[PDB]
Amino acid sequence: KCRRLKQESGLGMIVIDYLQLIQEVSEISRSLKALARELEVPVIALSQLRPMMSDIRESGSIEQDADIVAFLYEIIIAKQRNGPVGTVQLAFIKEYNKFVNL
Amino acid sequence: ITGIPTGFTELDRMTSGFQRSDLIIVAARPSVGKTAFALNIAQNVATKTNENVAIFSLEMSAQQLVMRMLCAEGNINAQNLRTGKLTPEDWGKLTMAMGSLSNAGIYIDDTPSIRVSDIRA
Amino acid sequence: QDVQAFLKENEEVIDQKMIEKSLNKLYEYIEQSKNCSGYHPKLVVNGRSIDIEYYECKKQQSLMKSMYIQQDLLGATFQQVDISDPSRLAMFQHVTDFLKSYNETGKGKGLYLYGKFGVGKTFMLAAIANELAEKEYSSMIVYVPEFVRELKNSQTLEEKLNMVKTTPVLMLDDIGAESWVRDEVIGTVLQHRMSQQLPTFFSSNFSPDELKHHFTYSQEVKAARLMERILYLAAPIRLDGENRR
Repeated sequence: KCRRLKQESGLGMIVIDYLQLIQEVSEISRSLKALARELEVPVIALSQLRPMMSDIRESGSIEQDADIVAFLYEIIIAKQRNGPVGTVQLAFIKEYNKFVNL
Repeated sequence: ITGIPTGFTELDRMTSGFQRSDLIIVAARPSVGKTAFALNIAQNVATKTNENVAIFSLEMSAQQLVMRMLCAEGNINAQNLRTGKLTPEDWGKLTMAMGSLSNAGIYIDDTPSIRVSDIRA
Repeated sequence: QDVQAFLKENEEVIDQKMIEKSLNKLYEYIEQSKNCSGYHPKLVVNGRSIDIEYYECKKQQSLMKSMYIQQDLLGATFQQVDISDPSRLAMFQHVTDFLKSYNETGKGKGLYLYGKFGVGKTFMLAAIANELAEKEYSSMIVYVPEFVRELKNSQTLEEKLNMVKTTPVLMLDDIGAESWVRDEVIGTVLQHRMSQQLPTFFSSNFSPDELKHHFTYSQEVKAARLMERILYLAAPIRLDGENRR
């Protein structure tokens, strides 16, 4: 539903929910690594592991099969290959389910 | 003092080592700051007291261990220094905090659940 | 330009480094619409960071607001009021002498309007409401009994304890009216600005020796954490003059 939907409707951003179940794990981490030269356009994902750096390096392969590595406990993205090292201070509405520009 | 130090004044107290033939153990509970304490048995024995130490950190990596002692002898852990740039009072609080982070025994090991093998050799 | 204004407004609270830390905020502040075609952006100091809160949109009313009272009987001012006795012989001396010493962050000490009804607790702050009015600052007339009835019982919550704390001129009405549970509303207001500093405002019916038969017991040494912040921001003053009810 990805390569036939690529040449049919659109596809510029693939959007997924969390990782550690969608069926050990260091196996399929690379499966999303071989596409980046095949369909050509940014891919996105969600995962599960404070807010360190080599924690999703334990829940798969991730830090070598998925470039930018963001975290949650201020997104301590202390390792990234699309932008420079930073951390995106984000608050929440707490009812209206909205993310806000600080 | 005989002796090889510990770092703290009231921990170099009853020991004076921390010597080249003994295994030393110190641990905390869920959220008491555990390596936050280990840093300072090594921070001294790296930056100031000049001895080479290889932090083969089982927990933390090597692209994360940097901050907790950019924050220690530097006082820049509220700015916040989890991100970004600096102030007209913080521009160079790191000229000797990340200026004092390689003139030391600092060659960190980052990898997760390793066996005893890729450590000793 | 907005940054300049905010800086001197809260100078006593803000530090040079705070400016460079909140640079992004202050720059975004000035870059966006300062006016509006329903709110306007204003700077507020929150701890060590400066934020941008929105306040609802001669000039004497628009630059003046009130929280939880009616704007019918607040048509009050300085100077012209028929002065009675030592009830107002020394009342229009510390609200006109300092129309330029409400210093942004340079300790501009406050007043505490207590005493008895119909004379003075809230109209001497309605006096500033149409006097500190032409120059373009807001001055919100907060009322107490009307606050903690939606805040003694529980739409959103942690929102209006900050644009009550990110604007230069304020006015509170009736302290001690209706440890405890009146906790995250009025109690915190007194502790904060020993490291920020501006002109503070509270008022009631009960003096500094009477404010405390109603803010409720604990049976202790656990309630005087906010009361050495009145004894060092004014004087034991009341009002006994003329009925205007």
